[PDB]
Amino acid sequence: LFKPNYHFFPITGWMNDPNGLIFWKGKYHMFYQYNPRKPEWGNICWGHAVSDDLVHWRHLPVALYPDDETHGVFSGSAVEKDGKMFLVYTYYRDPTHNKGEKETQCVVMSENGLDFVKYDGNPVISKPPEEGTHAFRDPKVNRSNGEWRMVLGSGKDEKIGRVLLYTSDDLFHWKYEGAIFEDETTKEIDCPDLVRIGEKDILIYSITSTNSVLFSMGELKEGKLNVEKRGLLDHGTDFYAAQTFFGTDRVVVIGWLQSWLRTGLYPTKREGWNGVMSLPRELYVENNELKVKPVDELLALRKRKVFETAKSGTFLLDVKENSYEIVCEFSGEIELRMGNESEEVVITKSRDELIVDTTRSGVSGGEVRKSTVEDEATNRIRAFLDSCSVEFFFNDSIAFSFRIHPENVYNILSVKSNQVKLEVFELENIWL
Ligand SMILES: OC[C@H]1O[C@H](OC[C@H]2O[C@H](O[C@]3(CO)O[C@H](CO)[C@@H](O)[C@@H]3O)[C@H](O)[C@@H](O)[C@@H]2O)[C@H](O)[C@@H](O)[C@H]1O
Repeated sequence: LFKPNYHFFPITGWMNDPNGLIFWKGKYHMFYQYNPRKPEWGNICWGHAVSDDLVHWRHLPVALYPDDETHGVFSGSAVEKDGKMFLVYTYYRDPTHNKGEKETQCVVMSENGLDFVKYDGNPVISKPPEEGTHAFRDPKVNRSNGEWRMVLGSGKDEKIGRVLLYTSDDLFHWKYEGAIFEDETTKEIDCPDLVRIGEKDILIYSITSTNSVLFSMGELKEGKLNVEKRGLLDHGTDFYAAQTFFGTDRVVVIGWLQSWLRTGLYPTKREGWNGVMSLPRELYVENNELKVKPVDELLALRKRKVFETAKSGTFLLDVKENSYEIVCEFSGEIELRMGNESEEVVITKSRDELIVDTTRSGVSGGEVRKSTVEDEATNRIRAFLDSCSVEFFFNDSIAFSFRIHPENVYNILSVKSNQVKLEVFELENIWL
């Protein structure tokens, strides 16, 4: 029932954060937090997959293992140096009765993308820079002004979450440059990512207590991110631990398509697996605003046009599974429902608000989420339905991602608006 047709998910066991995202030697590499042993978190390794086109994933052998039963290979990033692939990651030691957990930052190298060797000088960063630092992890490394820069997530005095910055000329010797950013609404920050998009420094980061990916855009000046604008990267319930790819022109982000808060509510563990990755999105700046849209490569998934209409109504779709894309252009207000006789997801544009309701979606129920949006002459929704998810994209500007678990095919579509142009495309199964 719930195995995705065109999203990445593990062949068995548990998966969370996307790691080591890199375009290397002509192919997109994606690693991930992985426990093959069972559909729950534990004994974490880095799984590995590859695609030519950000869509057609193929599983590779597990890339990184912990050395023993009391450690984990926590999240991190990937870069290219001297033609070789380097992975930079947090190595985690379990707490014991006398000791708290210990986190260090380490480096691994690969000349072929298949075999990975450990740097002899590990750990590359052996301890936190200040006292009272906890959750010291998730190194995201990029190039800036002739130098390597690393951002790390952290928490200070069990009170305020901060992003720490280190620099390096060679990827092995790092210098602490202070806390560039803090968010007082959380005790810790996960999975930071500092990118540059058109004259602007953008800090992407995750907060575990609301399970949200936020951003702060502005200018790094004198060791501090001067924030001009703030927001969410995604407005739904299931988008977490976002990371962007190294080595591409566009900024391309993938997130974990799941929530820590709602993990115990989901049914895939019965099938022997847990965890799904989001579709990739391009992040870009237009009119001094950060915008999110689906990557262009997703168009290749479109097989045959199952349905189309230029008027409102309720329609039976000729689809045999939950694997399709709704493309909908409209003016004014809209109500779009997708579902069957027992289940539905509803998205409504009511005045200056976009609202999504997955409470009736399937066997994990759901929630209601909303965002205020700018009016346009013509609006556009793209909705990607797969076996256990729906991702909505609006005006190439914002995204809402939700995990849903329908017991049956969503073969009924209802639209109510003026000036509607709606199409449905079957989406290809990438596996078989
Ligand atoms: O306090 C120990 C903690 O261990 C487990 O969770 C670890 C960690 O997982 C999450 O952080 C990320 C982001 O999703 O996931 C990887 C680990 O796989 C981290 O590198 C990265 O920061 C959560 O978001 C954190 O709050 C959490 O500490 C276990 O699952 C917890 O119950 C707890 O025992």
